[PDB]
Amino acid sequence: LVQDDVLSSIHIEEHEVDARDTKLGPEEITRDIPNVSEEVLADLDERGIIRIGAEVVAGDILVGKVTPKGETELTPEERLLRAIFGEKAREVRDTSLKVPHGEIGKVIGVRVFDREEGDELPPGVNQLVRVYVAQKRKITDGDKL
Amino acid sequence: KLHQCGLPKAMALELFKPFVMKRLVDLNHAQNIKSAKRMVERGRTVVYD
Amino acid sequence: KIFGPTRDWECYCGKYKRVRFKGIICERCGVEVTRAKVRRERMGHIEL
Amino acid sequence: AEEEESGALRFGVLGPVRAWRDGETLATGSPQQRALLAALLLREGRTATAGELIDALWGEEPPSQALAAVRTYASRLRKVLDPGVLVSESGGYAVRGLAEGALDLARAQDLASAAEKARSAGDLCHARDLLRRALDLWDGEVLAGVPGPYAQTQRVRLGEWRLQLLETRLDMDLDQGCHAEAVSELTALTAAHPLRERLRELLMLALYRSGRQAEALAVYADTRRLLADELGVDPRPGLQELQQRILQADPALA
Amino acid sequence: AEEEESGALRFGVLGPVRAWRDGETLATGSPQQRALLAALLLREGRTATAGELIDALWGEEPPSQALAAVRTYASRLRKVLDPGVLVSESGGYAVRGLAEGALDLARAQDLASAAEKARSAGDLCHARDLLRRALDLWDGEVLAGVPGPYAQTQRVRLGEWRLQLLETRLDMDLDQGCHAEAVSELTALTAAHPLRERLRELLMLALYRSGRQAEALAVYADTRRLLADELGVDPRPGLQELQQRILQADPALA
Amino acid sequence: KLHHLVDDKLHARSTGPYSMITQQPLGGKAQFGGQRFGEMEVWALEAYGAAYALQELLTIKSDDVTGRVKVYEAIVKGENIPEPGIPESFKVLIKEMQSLCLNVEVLSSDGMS
Amino acid sequence: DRGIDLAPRQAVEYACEKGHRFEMPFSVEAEIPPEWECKVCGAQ
Amino acid sequence: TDAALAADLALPIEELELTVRSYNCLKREGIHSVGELVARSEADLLDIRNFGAKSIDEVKAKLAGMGLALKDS
Amino acid sequence: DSEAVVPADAVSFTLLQEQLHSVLDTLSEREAGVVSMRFGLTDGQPKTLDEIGKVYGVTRERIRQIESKTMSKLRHPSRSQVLRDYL
Amino acid sequence: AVTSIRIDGVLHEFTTVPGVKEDVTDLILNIKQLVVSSEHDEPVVMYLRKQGPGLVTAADIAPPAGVEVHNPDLVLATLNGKGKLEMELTVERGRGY
Ligand SMILES: [Zn+2]
Repeated sequence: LVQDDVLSSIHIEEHEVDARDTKLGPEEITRDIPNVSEEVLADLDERGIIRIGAEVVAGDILVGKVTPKGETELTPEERLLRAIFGEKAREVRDTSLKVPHGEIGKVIGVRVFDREEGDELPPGVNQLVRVYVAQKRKITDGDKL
Repeated sequence: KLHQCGLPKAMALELFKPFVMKRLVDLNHAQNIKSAKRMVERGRTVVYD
Repeated sequence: KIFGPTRDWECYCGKYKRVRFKGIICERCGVEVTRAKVRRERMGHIEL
Repeated sequence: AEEEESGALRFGVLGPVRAWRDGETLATGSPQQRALLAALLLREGRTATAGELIDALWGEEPPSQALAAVRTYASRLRKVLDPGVLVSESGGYAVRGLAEGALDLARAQDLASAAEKARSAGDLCHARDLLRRALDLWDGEVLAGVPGPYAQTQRVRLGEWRLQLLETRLDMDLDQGCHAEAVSELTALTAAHPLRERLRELLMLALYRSGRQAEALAVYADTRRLLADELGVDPRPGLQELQQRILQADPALA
Repeated sequence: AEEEESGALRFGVLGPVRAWRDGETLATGSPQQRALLAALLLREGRTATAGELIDALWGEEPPSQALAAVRTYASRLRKVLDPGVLVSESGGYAVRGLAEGALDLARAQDLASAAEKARSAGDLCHARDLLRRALDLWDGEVLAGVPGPYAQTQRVRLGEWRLQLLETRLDMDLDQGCHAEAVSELTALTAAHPLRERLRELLMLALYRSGRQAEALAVYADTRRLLADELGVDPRPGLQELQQRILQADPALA
Repeated sequence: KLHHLVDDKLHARSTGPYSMITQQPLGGKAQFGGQRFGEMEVWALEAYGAAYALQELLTIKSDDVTGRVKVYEAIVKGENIPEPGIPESFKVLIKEMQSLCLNVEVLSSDGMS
Repeated sequence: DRGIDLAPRQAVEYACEKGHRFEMPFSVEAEIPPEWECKVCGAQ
Repeated sequence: TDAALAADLALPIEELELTVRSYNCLKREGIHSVGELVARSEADLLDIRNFGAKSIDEVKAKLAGMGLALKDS
Repeated sequence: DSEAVVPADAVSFTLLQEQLHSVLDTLSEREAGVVSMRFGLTDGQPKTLDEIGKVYGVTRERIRQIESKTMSKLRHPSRSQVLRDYL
Repeated sequence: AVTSIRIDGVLHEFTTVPGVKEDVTDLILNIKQLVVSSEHDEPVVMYLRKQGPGLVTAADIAPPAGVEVHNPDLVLATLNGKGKLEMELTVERGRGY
């Protein structure tokens, strides 16, 4: 019942985030995520979207959203470290939509709603993205039958 | 046995996370606490050992 | 001014941003520079 | 000169910061004024608050009544620049209305992205021309003579980014077959940069494919001696691996 | 002499550093300010700050009046040169208003690029003439009487560049069949520079091409014993391939 | 095959988001919340007579703004667990009783607090 | 918080019309205000 | 003296402080430690290309300063 | 709530505090001293090149050059893995 | 057994190939019953190309030298007039599941 694909099911989960216009500035859906390695953002699109059919696991970057800025109070230790490595001029914050813990799936669809286009959006937000991840769950221990 | 219970890998890894970080630092599989946390979140095989 | 600073070691008028000179009364607004958790313990009152 | 559009306003940050209106230079002003202009520019027209601008220009110890100093710096910018190019939003300033190619940093970013795309596409001449255009942007050290911890951070970041640009450029030069100029300029750079290991590995692979061996291993021995004297550790294993594969006279590189 | 424009200011750094106006040299003066002028000239118009100038010129330990000494050297050059050539920007000193072809290094680089384009286009004689004119601009030793560690680094860089230009001109001359002067030049430089192995490889190619064989093998044995005595690697696969092609009497090389 | 899938039931937490009105952890699987140690659980631990495990499950593993950080530091650095402090919910109870015009004051052996 | 020196403090005495006297801690570099709100009754 | 022998086997070739010729000759063959050269016999380093008798004498004097000797010597 | 201090963040900050002093002690005493007098650390306010040139008594160029040398040494990848992941 | 495939115009096993009545997951199910023998220890790429209406089966596949299909009657999918199927089935050797 595992090898012959008898008791298995496709489970599709939708998960969304929206880039809004807060008081400090507009949230941006961008690829240039700060303080992260290049291999993490390898599967993102030019505008910061995970590609269709890209296998994704827990903790991975789905859509790259950065907050515009935050009250900055760098500690002298972090200031000295910043001098050695250098940091982004923007000083944006990592609030991108990640995969929840213990989730594995294949991205089967992304829906983007833009305020600049004809799409209608709730007040405040500038754009919105929804990602569907689909996993073919086989039968395992603890599954109730 | 009567005194045993079977915890899953992910659940036991999440419960014992700081102990796993300390042991990873002690067994020099991670340079520091941040690297140990990154290895625990990534879920490598040495973390499970 | 009554319930303590909502920030950490800051005050209302924007002056006294650092941590070094903690525990002082700002002359502009009266906000004592201290931790934000003081707002969990500091109360006021209403005169009827 | 082919992109000199009428009414186009050009800004220079990759070297000494400057303003150019249709070809004529503008008096930027005091070094702190120049650093404020650079801080407002590098955010790609994002609104920076006055307190954050103070933190970028001066750091941890500002004088008490010197918010009006930033106010008069912004007023002097609006004197020098257009009334509408610098806008005031939420108590801060933002340099808006900038077209494409106006900022040299954005031009360098686009040129580097195009070079990477042509590397992915395998085009050597096009990416070589793109990097030649990129290297003709900055003049001298970046952010010359400006104070501030933000200015220092941008200086060191852009210097490191220029270092990786030179590394990729000259790795491509060794890929295409430019021996002489690469050997000469990397000798100059490693004379300027004594402890940069990547440039010294580039010297090793360049001299291994250029017919010169004695000064290569002399530089390598000096590298190990200086790295042991100044740090007390061992160099990176890739350098030792490439030196070992050089020692066995592998014809793959030749 | 055909490009001697009236009022044109030219500079020479490929040999002793000098300034010429209408064919008449200018009083450069002290070697220290000569080194400063060379440091400003060798950046190809890129701005240089005062602090990096001090670090390049005086090395690691400047005395207590470095900034004022650099300032008075720049002032002496301001009386010596045109006021509009030497400018002060962002706390640094730069050389502007430089005409095309006035600088010997820039002219040599342009002639080298034109020679490379002609070689890619097949015009060997035009490339040879252009880079011969470029090589005629070297006035003996590079940076004569120019102190400072940066002066040594620039001397090494320009000497390596000149040696590589001589090397490529020599291979072009061997391909053109003008081996008579090439043999003498190669022998003179190998007496001057035994360390270069590519130059000795071109010498071996000339020896095999002109028609004598046994003394060419003596030259190869001399290179092998020098390599074994000083450094001790086996001969490189390119050199061994050339040697075995010479021993097999390859008609393609002849 | 029922929809009580094991991939959705399983949830674990060592340290995650904390609530705001009281500083205990919040609840739920999606928000990385902790299991509830209700009143009957506390009765069971008193019936065992394990004062220390009950105290650390009530004061260390929740409801202490400074105990949790110190215990995490002690586990990471390998040293022994620090002594538990005072739960925050008791302080919130004292503050809410004080604003109903009740002079609820703690007393030590020597005097007040 | 380990090794930090507080800005020097002076306790300035304020008295209201109703007789309430209280001390407020201010910095030495600070400008002392002649007017304050009474902690006891809220008066001048 | 066992710790001293371990230290004399453990240090890299760069502390051996001889000329670049024999150092390059031994590094080409893959020898990077003093103990690796000690474990090799005499015919092992007289089979090295471009390794003359002066190189052998210099190496022998070098290890003689350190107090240890070759294998089968 | 966002004002709640994350235990992992505080542990990382404390480990950064312990590691930065160790990597400073890895360097020479004089270089570590001038770095700690130049970029915050021991003393909250960061003293400028001018403000430290009286207690130590050299030129602006010498102190600037040794500061640049310390920055280049700390930028070398050997002393980077102990602090790169600390951000 | 077949261990991986690649359908042209398909990025994941939850799409539908334009012009077949069976979705890609049903294609996975039909491929999983295809019994094969591979002499090569390394994986081998087999090719299945079909254009136009018809019934694509295991007899329509192209087995390389050393790799043989053994049930050519196994139906794989159906194609209407605008159907076009191109798969590159990777076959490997092993034991068990
Ligand atoms: Zn205030």
